Amino acid sequence: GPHMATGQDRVVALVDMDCFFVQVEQRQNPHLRNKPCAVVQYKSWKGGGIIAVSYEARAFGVTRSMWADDAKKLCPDLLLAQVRESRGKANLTKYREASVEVMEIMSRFAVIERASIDEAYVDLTSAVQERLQKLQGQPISADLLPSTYIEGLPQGPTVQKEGMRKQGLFQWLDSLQIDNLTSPDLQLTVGAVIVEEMRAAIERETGFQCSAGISHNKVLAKLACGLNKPNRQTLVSHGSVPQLFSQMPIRKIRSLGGKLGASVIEILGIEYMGELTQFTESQLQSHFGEKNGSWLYAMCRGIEHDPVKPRQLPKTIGCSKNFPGKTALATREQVQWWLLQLAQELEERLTKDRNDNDRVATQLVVSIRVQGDKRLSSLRRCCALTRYDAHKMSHDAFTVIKNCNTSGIQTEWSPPLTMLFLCATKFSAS
DNA sequence: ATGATGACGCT
DNA sequence: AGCGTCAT
Ligand SMILES: Nc1ccn([C@H]2C[C@H](O)[C@@H](COP(=O)(O)NP(=O)(O)OP(=O)(O)O)O2)c(=O)n1
Ligand SMILES: [Mg+2]
Ligand SMILES: [Mg+2]
Repeated sequence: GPHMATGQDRVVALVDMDCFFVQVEQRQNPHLRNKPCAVVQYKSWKGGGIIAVSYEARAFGVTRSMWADDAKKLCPDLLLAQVRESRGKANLTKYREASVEVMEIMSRFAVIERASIDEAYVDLTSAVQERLQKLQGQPISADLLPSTYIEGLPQGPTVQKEGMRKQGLFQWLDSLQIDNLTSPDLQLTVGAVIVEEMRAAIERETGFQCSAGISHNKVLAKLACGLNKPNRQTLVSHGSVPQLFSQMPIRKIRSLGGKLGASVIEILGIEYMGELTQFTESQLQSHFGEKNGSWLYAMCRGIEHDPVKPRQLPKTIGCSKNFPGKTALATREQVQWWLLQLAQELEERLTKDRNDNDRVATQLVVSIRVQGDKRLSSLRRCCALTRYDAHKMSHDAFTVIKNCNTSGIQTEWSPPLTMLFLCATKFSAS
């Protein structure tokens, strides 16, 4: 009882932009606003590959990874914006710059952890402490939570969505203990007030809408965020966890969407996260390892300790291109020309990064894929990154990979290359 | 023939 | 170091 920790020590939010690359293109081009529309890369192969989809287009069944020619069969009026192409490859600069707009606004509120191009975790524990003291001891109005859902409410003894949202919010607020500055539910509620402010600032200052989750840890905040996307935020309290997890497929929890989650399901013969509570910690560690077993034992009870790391900037800067099917690179000079294209984009990004962020990368990682292999990378080699010079980086990358060539000729490359990747890593202050 | 990314764990 | 998992 008195000594069982409940994982309620922190307030953590996750903010995730709604259909992010689409909103970037819709801000730029008002003709795309409030329309079914998608962002595509490489127009020549089947209209291009879809990498982002507006909610109007999702209603027709358009998804990521669809070819645009195929998406047009579901949604004949679908509008498209194409990713910029530079040096024969997709160039994601516009979306990285738009990401920086959002991450700089979030950082005014709390130190962030950049988790992807369009999301960040926030540890609001300290901001909440300070807002609680400024708040005297006065009630939190529903008006301060105009886009907040309380997961699991309403419950107990309306037929539209907004009606239900408010009924649940009313039940929550009506039962809150405001005189107790250490109540975790009160802390989450104040965290949600702050996230409303944060989301209003992002939309005001950028034009972009987003969703968010507010809970006691990263996994629950991430799960919470997706429950009422788009343009809404969701509070998942500790008390909401048993019911929420009772029908929650294991693969929906972050880090369990792959082979480990499949093995949890297969080895234990279960489907839902809540069902994990019936195993001892030792039993879970016996199947999945010490670290995973302890993580699962705590996570299925809503408890997780992974900190919000103070990191706003990516740790690596990389440039990648595939060469699928018949386009696989088969000669030495093809290989050199494309390494050079990659290296030129990398230099551009590295130089900008050194001026903006006062650091330099010191290691260059070169990765390739061979036709016939199975995996994301076939082979990775590093060397020193001592100069931001594209001809030197590309010459160096060739040097460290040039013996992967099984060909007995000089001018040919075998087995042909289906992917090249350059990645700058190991940053030092500058 | 989705692709272009990016963090982090195991060894 | 170099490989693999998981993720957007
Ligand atoms: N596999 C993926 C997933 C996302 N992305 C890019 C495009 C997306 O707009 C952006 C953010 O990914 P996301 O958060 O998973 N989805 P998106 O923001 O488009 O829509 P929501 O479902 O979050 O509203 O990363 C990508 O290029 N490849
Ligand atoms: Mg998003
Ligand atoms: Mg995201």
